[PDB]
This record gives sequence, C-alpha cells and structure tokens, in this order.
Amino acid sequence: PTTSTTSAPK
Amino acid sequence: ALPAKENEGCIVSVNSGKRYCLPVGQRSGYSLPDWIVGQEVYVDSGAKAKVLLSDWDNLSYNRIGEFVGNVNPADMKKVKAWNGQYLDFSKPRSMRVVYK
Ligand SMILES: *[C@H]1O[C@H](CO)[C@H](O)[C@H](O)[C@H]1NC(C)=O
Ligand SMILES: *[C@H]1O[C@H](CO)[C@H](O)[C@H](O)[C@H]1NC(C)=O
Ligand SMILES: *[C@H]1O[C@H](CO)[C@H](O)[C@H](O)[C@H]1NC(C)=O
Ligand SMILES: *[C@H]1O[C@H](CO)[C@H](O)[C@H](O)[C@H]1NC(C)=O
Ligand SMILES: *[C@H]1O[C@H](CO)[C@H](O)[C@H](O)[C@H]1NC(C)=O
Repeated sequence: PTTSTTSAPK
Repeated sequence: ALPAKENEGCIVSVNSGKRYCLPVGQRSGYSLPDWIVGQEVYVDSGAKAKVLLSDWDNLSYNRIGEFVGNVNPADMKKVKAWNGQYLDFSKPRSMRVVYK
C-alpha cells in the first residue's frame, strides 16, 4: 500500500 | 576507490571507479545523480551499513534489493527483491542506506 511510486514522463 | 566508512554505503561505477555514497539514514533523490544513474556498479557497503537499491527511480513498487559488504555486478543480476521477484540491480536508479 504505502509503497513509493514513480511518475510517467512529463 | 576509497573504502566506505563504517556508517556509509557506496556504489562504485565499474566504468570510472567513481563512488556514490550515502550515510546510514539517507536516501537518494528521485533518481541518482546524472554522473552515475543507470551505470553498472559494484556495491561497497561499510561495516555497519546495508545498501538498498532499486532498478527503478524512487525506490519504488517494492523493487528493492539488499546488499552488504562488497558485491560485484555479476552477482546483482537475479536478486530476490521485496516484491518477490528476482531483479537486476546492477544498474540502479535509486538507493537508500540503513544500518545492517
Ligand atoms: C506502509 O505503511 C502502512 C501504514 O499502515 C503499513 O506500515 C505498511 O506495512 C507499509 N508498507 C510498506 C511497503 O512499507
Ligand atoms: C519511496 O519514495 C518515497 C517518496 O516518494 C519515500 O521516500 C519512501 O520512503 C521511499 N521508499 C523507500 C523504501 O525508501
Ligand atoms: C506515485 O504514484 C502514487 C499513486 O499510485 C502517488 O501519486 C505518489 O505520490 C507518486 N510518487 C511520485 C514520486 O510521483
Ligand atoms: C515510474 O517510473 C518507473 C521507472 O523508474 C516505472 O517506469 C513506472 O512504471 C513509472 N510509473 C508510472 C505511473 O508510469
Ligand atoms: C506501491 O507499490 C506497490 C507494489 O506492489 C503497489 O503498486 C502500491 O499500490 C504502490 N503505492 C501506491 C501509493 O500506489
């Protein structure tokens, strides 16, 4: 749940 | 080149020998610095430290492998990750150092 994530390229 | 101090963890570029180190208790930026990110590395973790790596940015999705001592990249290619898979951490994009 409380895992880090990334953003898709912007 | 210079060995990790006891409370520090390092990765070292195989191509250049340049070291990227963090004290215990710190993590990288979203990505490692441009001068090292995604280059092949060895681990040199200090005597009291453990290096956490991800093959992705931002220590993300439990794609995290644990490394102590001196580890060569050939041994980093199929490593049990927090997410249950065997991942390749030899070209990491993010890092955290903790106490062993
Ligand atoms: C994330 O935080 C929650 C808070 O309830 C739990 O501590 C959970 O186990 C945590 N997960 C991870 C991957 O750290
Ligand atoms: C993942 O990144 C978040 C920020 O987006 C937090 O720094 C979190 O602690 C990271 N997870 C790990 C395991 O370091
Ligand atoms: C990653 O995505 C999650 C959504 O699943 C959160 O938006 C989180 O803030 C994101 N982290 C980063 C660093 O973009
Ligand atoms: C964020 O970046 C990682 C790589 O660092 C993965 O490509 C992940 O799938 C990305 N997340 C999103 C939401 O695109
Ligand atoms: C963190 O990563 C785990 C990996 O199993 C899940 O994709 C989780 O949904 C992520 N956290 C958020 C906030 O999207």
